[PDB]
Amino acid sequence: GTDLVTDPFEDFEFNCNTKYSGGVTRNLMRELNGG
Amino acid sequence: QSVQVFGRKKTATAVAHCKRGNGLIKVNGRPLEMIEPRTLQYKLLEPVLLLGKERFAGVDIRVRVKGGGHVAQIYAIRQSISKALVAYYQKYVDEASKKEIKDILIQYDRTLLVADPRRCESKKFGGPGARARYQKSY
Amino acid sequence: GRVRTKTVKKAARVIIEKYYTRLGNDFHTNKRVCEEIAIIPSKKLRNKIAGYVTHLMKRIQRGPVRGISIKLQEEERERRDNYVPEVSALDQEIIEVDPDTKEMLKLLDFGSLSNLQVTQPTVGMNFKTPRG
Amino acid sequence: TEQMTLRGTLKGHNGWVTQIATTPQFPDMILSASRDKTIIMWKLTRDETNYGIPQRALRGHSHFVSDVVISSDGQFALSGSWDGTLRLWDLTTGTTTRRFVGHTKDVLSVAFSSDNRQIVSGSRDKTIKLWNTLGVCKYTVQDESHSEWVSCVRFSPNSSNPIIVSCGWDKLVKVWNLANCKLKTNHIGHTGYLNTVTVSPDGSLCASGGKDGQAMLWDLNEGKHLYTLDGGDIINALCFSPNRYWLCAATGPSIKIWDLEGKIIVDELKQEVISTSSKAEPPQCTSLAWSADGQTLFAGYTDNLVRVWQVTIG
Amino acid sequence: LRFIMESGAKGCEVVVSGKLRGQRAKSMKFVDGLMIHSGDPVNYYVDTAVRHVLLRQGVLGIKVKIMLPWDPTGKIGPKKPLPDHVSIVEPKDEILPTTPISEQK
RNA sequence: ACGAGACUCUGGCAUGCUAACUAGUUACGCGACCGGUCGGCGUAACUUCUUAGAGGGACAAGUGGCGUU
Repeated sequence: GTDLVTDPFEDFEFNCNTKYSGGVTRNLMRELNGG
Repeated sequence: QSVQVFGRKKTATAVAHCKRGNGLIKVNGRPLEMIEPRTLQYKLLEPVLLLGKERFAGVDIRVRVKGGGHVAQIYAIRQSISKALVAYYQKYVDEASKKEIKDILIQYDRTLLVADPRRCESKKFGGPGARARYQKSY
Repeated sequence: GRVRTKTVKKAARVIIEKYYTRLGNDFHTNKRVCEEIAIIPSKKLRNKIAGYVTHLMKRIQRGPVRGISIKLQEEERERRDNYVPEVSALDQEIIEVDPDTKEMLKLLDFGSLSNLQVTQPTVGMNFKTPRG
Repeated sequence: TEQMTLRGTLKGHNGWVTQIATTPQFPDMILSASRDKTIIMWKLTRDETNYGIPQRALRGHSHFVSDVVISSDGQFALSGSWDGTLRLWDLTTGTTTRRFVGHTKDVLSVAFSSDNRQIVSGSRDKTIKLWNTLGVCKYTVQDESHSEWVSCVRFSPNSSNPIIVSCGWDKLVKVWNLANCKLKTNHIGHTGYLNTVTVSPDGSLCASGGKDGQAMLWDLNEGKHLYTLDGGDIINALCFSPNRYWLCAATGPSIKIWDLEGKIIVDELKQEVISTSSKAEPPQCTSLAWSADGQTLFAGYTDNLVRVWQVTIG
Repeated sequence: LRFIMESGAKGCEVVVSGKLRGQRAKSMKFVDGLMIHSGDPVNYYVDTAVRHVLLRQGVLGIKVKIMLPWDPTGKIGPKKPLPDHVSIVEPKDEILPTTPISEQK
């Protein structure tokens, strides 16, 4: 079987209030400005 | 051509072939107040006491009367005779005399032309009938 | 409740402000015209629109209504707003003027005016409504 | 310019008249429009007491009829309901004989040729043909047809050469003659809808009328701009002067006649019923006209009563 | 959704329900345009389909609804219009000056 | 923009239409006397009872009263 992939955007929208809020926030920030 | 709607009500019907003939006084072919169920037997005696014997010497109304239900088969004979007089007078002399005897008969009683629209209504969910519901426990 | 939904209200208003002359005061004729000059996908909705059109024309026959801007009333209002009297209402042969505005006009270098008549000032200073 | 008075009243009716018509060949019957699946006769007596008689409730029409018209003879009355059907009232059996439902599109009305040559019907697929009793495909209109719905067609009102006019509620009325049958121009600018209009027996006049009132003249030969007379609202009844060329209509209870010479009215006196209530709308009426000589007049209100007038024409 | 709308649809809605990562099952719903839900016209105006996607962690349901555009003839959409939509034919144009002077050839 | 309403099905009404050898008419009729139609069979009336379709029909439409009229 396979697994669906997640954009940092939807990841943040789903885990904004969870144990993984810090990680999703950091990954979203890395997406938006990571150069 | 041929214009024939006869009499009907609720469920029952008195097919009234209107033409020239003997036209004796008969209901279901039977005498004036002689019907076996014996309940609503006066409804036809009333008008024929006003005009006279000459008027019904040429109006043969041959009626096929079928249907169970008193309020249907009765109250359809009055409709049938109203339409018989209406058609006879409209076709023969003028609609003013039909206007007059229809006026007396229909303003006499409303319920010839109007039937009861009430009929058994549908059964629904979770209940023994249309509105009743099954007993609700807690 | 026989309150007409805004669908029939808007449809009737558009019909009547576009086809004012064809409609009348009779429900049957309004219904027929609504059949002719509109696509109403329901017979019940057509009858509702025709009835509200009849009601609206009964409203209009006794005066203007705000939602409908039919052409005859607009033309009437335009012709009325262009009315001018035979003589101006400012063409007063005699103009009542108080001593204070007379003094102002004298200071404004208008003291030779003859159309003005000075009126005696009020004898009391009662102009405020009592408090309470 | 006449003198008229309502010398009395009658009672008993349910259908009220819309269009006046007859045929000179067999005028022994006169029709009247109705809604209760019926078309109603009148009768003639021409005395003081009798001014209108109910004889028969001619039930059997599939709907109510747009306009009333008879054949050249009075042996076939051609009634066209507001759906496309055709009904021919005949006295051979005392009732309607032939009923035609064969038009795929909703025809407004029907017509009969004076010489029984061309049958014309109003189809709504924008295709109009010309039928005949002999079995020859006469003519069809194929390109640059009407942009709206055709209602009825008319011909010469007397014994003369039949000339075609196609008149419709679509404000587009056309006139052609079987000799030329050519179209000069096609332009717009009509300000109202024409119920009906007759053509001159010598093919030189075809009146007009509209809500704006600029009733402009037509001529058979071309579409030249001659004049635009004045007028009232949409016409719902029309009778031509049998002896001259005039015009007439009625903006409700009141009647209005326009004469192409004087254009003025002589003395118009009217009688109207009154009531105590002021906010109550009185009963209305549609229009009036003379039948063939002008000795009796008919009218009826929306209050389910009928009235008849006596006129002195002179 | 973008493809649905450039294809001409009057509106569309895609709802994706199931495991969207994590123990819990989330459901997202993207609705763009207009769409009805109630009455008879849903039978011939809204066309919907449900599919199951088998992933390594579970099943994901995708529900797609497309509200067809009104189309007389051609059978791309429905024939009859929405019953609450009343269309008005424009009365014939009338542009006449004070004096009727027509242009003729 | 959804929902409500509209809408779909369902009743309640057509002396109008479309017409039915499967249920319902028939006096160029036999299965009747001392001028009342008489059931396996007797069915050039485009049908009223039955069936079902194309439509019609109702809109707070009319009137009176209350209400920003």
